[PDB]
Amino acid sequence: MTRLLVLGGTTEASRLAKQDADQGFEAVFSYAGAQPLPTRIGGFGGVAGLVDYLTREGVSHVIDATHPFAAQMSANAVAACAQTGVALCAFERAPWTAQAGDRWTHVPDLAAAVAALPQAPARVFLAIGKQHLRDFSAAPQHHYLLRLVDPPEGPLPVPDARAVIARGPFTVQGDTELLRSETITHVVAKNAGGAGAEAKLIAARSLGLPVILIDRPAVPARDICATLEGVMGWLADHGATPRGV
Repeated sequence: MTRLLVLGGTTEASRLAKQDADQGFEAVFSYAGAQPLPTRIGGFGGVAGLVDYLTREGVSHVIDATHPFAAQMSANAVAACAQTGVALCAFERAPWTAQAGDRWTHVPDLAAAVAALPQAPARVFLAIGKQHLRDFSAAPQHHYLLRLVDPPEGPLPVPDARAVIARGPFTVQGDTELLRSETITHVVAKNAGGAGAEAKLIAARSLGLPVILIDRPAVPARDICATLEGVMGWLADHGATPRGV
């Protein structure tokens, strides 16, 4: 009978994990690099790799609730599950939709984001965390602003840079103050994030400022579950059951 693997790295996953435990499913949870489920922390050694693991563990269903800018995992699951005949929903929160007063532009990747900043010097919230910040040195004439969950640990990759320290979950109040005091002119964001990720967008709207929005990476087709309720429905439809059935 049933045995689920949940690929995590998101709060949607964390929330899915509490359900599965609570309802008494047999499920393992998978970080790369606590949860209320047994937890596996490595990677799998590419595709198959995963196939080997899906086989030896006797996994019936996989839920890819990984981050949405973490595509190589998500696609590896697709292959491994396709080649293995193991079911697979993907629990992704639906990407953000613009609305009156937003002033958004869209770009494929980080590279395109850097290319879309203006010539004239600007003051630019890089709400990317995190990594590949290095890439914006390509436009050095801007005053950038960063939010890192850590201390810098070494200097700042970009010339005119001010960091700050990101506790979370962020809040419209906070993010608006932050942007206003820092006289931010543009925001750069990925189209992803749980928690109070959307606060910065709202604050940008409050102050009438543009966002450059990095669209999610391309990933092969797979059943998509946009909520928890759906995921659990999907699980029922595909014959999954808690302990005891």
